[PDB]
Amino acid sequence: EDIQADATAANASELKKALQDTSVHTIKLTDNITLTSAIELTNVSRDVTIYGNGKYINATDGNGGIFIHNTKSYTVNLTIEKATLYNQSQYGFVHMNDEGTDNITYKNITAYGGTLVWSQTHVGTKTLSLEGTVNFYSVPSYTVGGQTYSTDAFKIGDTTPAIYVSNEINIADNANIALENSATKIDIWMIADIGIHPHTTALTIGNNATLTMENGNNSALNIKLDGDTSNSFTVGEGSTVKLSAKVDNVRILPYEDSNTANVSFAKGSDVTLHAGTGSNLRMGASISNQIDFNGKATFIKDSEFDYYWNDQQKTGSTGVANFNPGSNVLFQAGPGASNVNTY
Amino acid sequence: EDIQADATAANASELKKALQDTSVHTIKLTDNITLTSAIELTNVSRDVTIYGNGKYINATDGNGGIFIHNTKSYTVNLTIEKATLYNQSQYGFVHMNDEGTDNITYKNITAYGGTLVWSQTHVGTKTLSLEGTVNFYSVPSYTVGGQTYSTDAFKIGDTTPAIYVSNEINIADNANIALENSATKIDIWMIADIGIHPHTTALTIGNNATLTMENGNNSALNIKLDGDTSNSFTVGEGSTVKLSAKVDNVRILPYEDSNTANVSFAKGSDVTLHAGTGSNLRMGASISNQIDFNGKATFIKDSEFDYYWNDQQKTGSTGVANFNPGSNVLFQAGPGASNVNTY
Repeated sequence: EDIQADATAANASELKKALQDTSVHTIKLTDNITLTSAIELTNVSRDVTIYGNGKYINATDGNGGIFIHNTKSYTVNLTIEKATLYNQSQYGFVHMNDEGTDNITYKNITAYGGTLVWSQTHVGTKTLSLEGTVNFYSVPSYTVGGQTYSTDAFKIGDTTPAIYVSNEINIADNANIALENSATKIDIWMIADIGIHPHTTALTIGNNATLTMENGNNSALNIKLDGDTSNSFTVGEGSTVKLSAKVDNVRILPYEDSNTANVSFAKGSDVTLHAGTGSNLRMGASISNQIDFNGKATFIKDSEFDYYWNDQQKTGSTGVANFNPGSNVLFQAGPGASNVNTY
Repeated sequence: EDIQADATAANASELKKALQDTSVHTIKLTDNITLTSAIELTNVSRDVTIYGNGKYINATDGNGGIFIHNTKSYTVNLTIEKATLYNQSQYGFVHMNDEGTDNITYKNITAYGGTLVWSQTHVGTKTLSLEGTVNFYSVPSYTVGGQTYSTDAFKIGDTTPAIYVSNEINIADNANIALENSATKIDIWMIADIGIHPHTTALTIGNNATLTMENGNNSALNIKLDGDTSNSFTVGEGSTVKLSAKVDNVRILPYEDSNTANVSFAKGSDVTLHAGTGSNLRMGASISNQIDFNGKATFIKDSEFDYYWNDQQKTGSTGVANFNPGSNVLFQAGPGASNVNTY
């Protein structure tokens, strides 16, 4: 049954006012919205959900659609559901700065942009959680409302992310997540190296969920984890993951030393990784690199440098693979390649 | 330079007398010897080396050539070097019974037989050590001295070993060991389940050594370890191992529970395992099953039951593979097969 939203928004001004009002916890879009300026949140804590109501929001500003920049005592729990989100900004539709705790949730969202979600990586705790059907399109441009808009992407010495979130990316139970990349080099890039937040990265997939990032025609890397202290990539029970990339599917090589790295696939999961010239799993944490297999896994390799010897590469000295009941692992590679190698 | 042997032996009688004399520690063969009765050692400790002097010993008796059956306080350190040894007995050329500690050493030995070395597995500590060039031929018959002799092989519910030694088989540094099997089902079978000896099996290969047991046309298993408490197969630095079998290369499935199993390949080693229908490594110890990779390893699978899903099978729940610097592992298998599976 139904409930009344705290505000409605039919344009940019009403959306801004509702989002900046601390008394407003729910916002229903009553029309498609074009944001010509980023809606800023600063010196403020907010718990708020935007009910998209099948509408779109097209953010055309250089800072994004929603630009959060709080100091360390503020917390923003921002949810956007049932909407299409477009953004031109190199800092994504949701743009997160500074030491505030920012917890973004997308549910039933279709998103277009170059860089689609972006957070600073040297300051506060930044998380992105994904529910229901979420379809990310990293594109060079998009067309909406009769007009065409070029995207932009955050750059680091020739390298660009589609999703750039520091500490956590969570995919909920039963979610179905897809990212189709035709504009950026790394699908998912998480850095957590210095700052008040834990220096930790985790891409966590829940149960009966799917993640599909079939970008072997475009992306260099599907997942890059750069957590100073620890790095985890975990797939829950009965979940299905399919990743393809030109170089590595999962790259965990933190600049730094004194780090751990963990990859775990739970019972009933089905994981397929396809790499072109690099590795399905390239792990170089200094303390330990651990893979826990509980399910079905298929690693495919066609043939820090962009080429490798092996499906799994421990480029940072020393690896451990655990095989528990339910485990069923197959490595496929071309002539002269190895399946597990150390560097 | 030269030394005087304590005895010479030119026939069966002189060999028997020298072997049974506790004052004799070295014996030089001065002619080929045919043993029509097994030379027994009982109620006696002996430290003795037979210097074969390029001669042969053909043991035709049902109990073997040398039959050791001591109680627990006696110890036999028996070495045979630079000789060809033939045996008709199902209990091998050297036949070891009861609770005595028996340590056999072969150096520069060529051996023909069905079962070539055999020890009881429920009593004393039984070891076989191998130095220099040792060539084992498990054959249905042999011809020597103008006559032809049929071999016999120890049987256990349809299954026969070429080498059946309870606790240790040691291959020394720089040794080159080969076993060509055309008469028995299991190349090397070690059982240590009950009794006063430790319930442990270990096939230990030293450094810069080789083991070649290319019997994919004949043998079911290359190595079967059945130690109640622990089971190890270790290959030392810079050593080369090539094994081929119809079913499993290494099978470690002790009947029993509360056991560990360890397979380790040291740095610079080169290990190639080729299995037909079973696994390169079939490990089912109850506590733990651990593989340490430090070198180059190639596992080949063409396609307790005789067929498997996987190059490595943990049929006893739970496995761990460690990959250390120098590790370079490749699994090869046919369509529908896995590389690591659990049962």
